[PDB]
Amino acid sequence: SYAKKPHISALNAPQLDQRYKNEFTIGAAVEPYQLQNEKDVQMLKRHFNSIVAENVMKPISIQPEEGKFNFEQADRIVKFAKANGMDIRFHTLVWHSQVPQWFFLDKEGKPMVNETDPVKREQNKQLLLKRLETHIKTIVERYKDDIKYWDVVEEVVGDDGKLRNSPWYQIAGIDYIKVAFQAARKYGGDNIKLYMNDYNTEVEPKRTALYNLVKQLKEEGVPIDGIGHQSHIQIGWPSEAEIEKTINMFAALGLDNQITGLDVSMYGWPPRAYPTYDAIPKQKFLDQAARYDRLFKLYEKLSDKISNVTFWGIADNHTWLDSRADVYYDANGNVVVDPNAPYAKVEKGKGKDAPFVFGPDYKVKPAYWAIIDHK
Ligand SMILES: [Cl-]
Ligand SMILES: [Cl-]
Ligand SMILES: [Zn+2]
Ligand SMILES: [Zn+2]
Ligand SMILES: [Zn+2]
Ligand SMILES: [Zn+2]
Ligand SMILES: [Zn+2]
Ligand SMILES: [Zn+2]
Ligand SMILES: [Zn+2]
Repeated sequence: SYAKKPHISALNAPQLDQRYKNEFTIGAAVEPYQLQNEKDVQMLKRHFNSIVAENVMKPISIQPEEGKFNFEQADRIVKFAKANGMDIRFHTLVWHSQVPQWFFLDKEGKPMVNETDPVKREQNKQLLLKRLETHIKTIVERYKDDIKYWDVVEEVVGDDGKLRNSPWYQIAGIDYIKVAFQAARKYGGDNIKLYMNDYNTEVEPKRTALYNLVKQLKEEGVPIDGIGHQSHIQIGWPSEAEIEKTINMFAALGLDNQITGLDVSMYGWPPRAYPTYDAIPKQKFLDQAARYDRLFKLYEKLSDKISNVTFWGIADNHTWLDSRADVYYDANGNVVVDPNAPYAKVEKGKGKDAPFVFGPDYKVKPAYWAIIDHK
């Protein structure tokens, strides 16, 4: 929408959070170094009223060794948010990635998953659950008065619609999920809000498996307040109709919905990326703008069911999507972006994606104009 509109500095553009302030908060995922960068700081002050850490609140960053807690980086994000009136989300208490391996070792230092004795397996389950509770207790006791929204567990349902068979699940079963939520509620009180977080929440059979899991846990009294939808999506997929059905489905259980990691990749999956930002054709940015136009129109339609929409980054100069931006080369060394075309080699994670409404020079993209207007 409206490529007529100019590529002005985002520091001079109408504020994104103020455009949506009655519908939902507008968030950005950050690294602490960006709080020391003048442009990123001004971007956060101008456009965003919610914040989340893309990495430094993950388990391995918080307690990389048992009893060694590193809150210095998380503290910096919390302090910045409080100074600028931003909501904070905690990402994430429990996850099968970026998770220190000391969690899953028995008292003799061996992997708990290897244990065959059922009496010892049960001892390992209780030990793991105690470590889990202490990790959550220490974090929530420090942050309960500052951080309102909590991703308690992340990606606990596999894409095959079964519970993901992580060490958490192999060792403790489903109880690691119940213990995580119960611990957060106990040490954090009734005022913090507890989410189950996942990607591809729109996609069956994962969607209904997540639905069934949360419905059953709440029937058993496990405190779950909402669903965190990562929304790492594409220009075409998933369809707005399927996003809408997903949001409505979870809202019917009385759950809040938060969009916690929104980015609109320029590519399919697996991605065949352009090697640089400059190689991306203008038309892709128009396609992305029209997708963003439909997407935020749908979010507004559903604003009574969505409290927050967070982008997984600030501007196109920095996005975890670049780690997936594989560049394919044919035999003559030219770039291949057609998903079915011949190619000879791939350079994994060497290309550039362009997923946000702000460009890498901090000027607004057509996608920005598409979502700042009221059409
Ligand atoms: Cl309004
Ligand atoms: Cl990143
Ligand atoms: Zn308005
Ligand atoms: Zn309104
Ligand atoms: Zn603001
Ligand atoms: Zn995550
Ligand atoms: Zn990053
Ligand atoms: Zn629009
Ligand atoms: Zn307006």
